[PDB]
Order: sequence, then structure tokens, then C-alpha cells
Amino acid sequence: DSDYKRAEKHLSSIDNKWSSLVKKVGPCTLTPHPEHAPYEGIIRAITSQKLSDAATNSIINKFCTQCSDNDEFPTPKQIMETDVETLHECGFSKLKSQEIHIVAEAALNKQIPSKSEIEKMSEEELMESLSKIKGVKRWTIEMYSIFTLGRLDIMPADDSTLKNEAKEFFGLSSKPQTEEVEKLTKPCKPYRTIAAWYLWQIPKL
DNA sequence: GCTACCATCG
DNA sequence: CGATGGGTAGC
Repeated sequence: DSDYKRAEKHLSSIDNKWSSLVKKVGPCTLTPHPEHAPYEGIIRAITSQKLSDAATNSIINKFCTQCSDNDEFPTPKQIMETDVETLHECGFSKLKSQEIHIVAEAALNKQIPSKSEIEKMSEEELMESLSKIKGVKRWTIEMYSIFTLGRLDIMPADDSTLKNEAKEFFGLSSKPQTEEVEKLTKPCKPYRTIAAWYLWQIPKL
């Protein structure tokens, strides 16, 4: 809460457009879930690939409802006891079903960095480490860093939607390349996650 | 009523 | 290459 206040004040100290956007959108309501284990955050991030928040939620809901006896997130063991065929019925694509099964195996076999180690890793180190997982690359690791880890300076410059918002926000003539979004949002440090969140709220206006 | 909107695999 | 998951905003 205090972090967001500070972030909001910083974003309101850059050029005029950031100040205006923050005022119109209001307080940042981003709610990460660092209590989630790495395998859960990773699976949630994989599921969201190419899908809206609502679509992703309906899939995870079925997943938790069917593959869990307490409606909580399925444990690695439970996921392992489920064949890809059944996972696909939940709404996971066939490819994602395979990847999620592998992530579950990895968690069970202690092949995924522990949450403790993940917390000591810089984003660059997290990228190098988690990118070793099939189905997990830049975008997915950024989402995991934002929505699970709660990191505050993550700019998912490669996000298609954010790029569309950046085009409008910065008054660009064409959808910007990832490198360009990175350059334009530099002033937002060290709260680029919050800056991204605000850009993501532009449609809701 | 329509339908556009991550990362992997033969 | 060309498929791929699904709720829903914009038409």
C-alpha cells in the first residue's frame, strides 16, 4: 500500500501525461499473490498466454474445482495423477496441458528454484533460470514476476496490449517495438510495474 | 450475431 | 509454416 502511494507520486512527477493518467484511473489496485508456490504462479502464467483474464479465470476455476478435493489449487502430485487428456478438458490447450504436467513433475522432483531462491534472484537471473522450462519465456516470466512475485519494476515491454496502449498514450504513429516501449518507460523506474498497470487501465476509461 | 484478441511442435 | 485455448469488448 505504501509502495503504491510512492509509485503513484513518482509517476505523477514525470511528464504531464503520466500525471493525468494516474489522476483519471485513480489508486493502483494491483493485487499480486506471493503466497502462491512457484509451480502455481508459473502454471497460472502459462494458462494466461494468448488469453484474456476472464477466459484464464474460467479455466483455472474448472481446474481447481475438478482436480482438487478442497477447491484449492491442485498440488503437484494431483496434477501428475491427471493425464493430459483430462487437463485439456479443463480448457488448457493440448500444448499447455503437456507443459503444465512437466512443471508439476519438476516441482515434485525439486527441479524448480525454491521460492526462497527465486526471491534472491534479479529479473535477469529469473529470466535465465525459468526460461529453461518448456512453455516459459520472457512474457510468461514477466507476468509471474508481476502477478505472483509482486515485483514493482517490471516493464512487460513485449506485451501486445501494453504496446497498443503505449501507442495511444505516447501518441506514436505506429505500434511500438519492444525496444521502443522500454526506452519510453525508462522514466517510470523504479515503479515500472505500476506504470504498466496504469497503461493497462486505459481501455477501462 | 460475429470474431479478433504465448510459445511449441511436426 | 499453421494450429492452438475461451470469455467478451467493439461492431
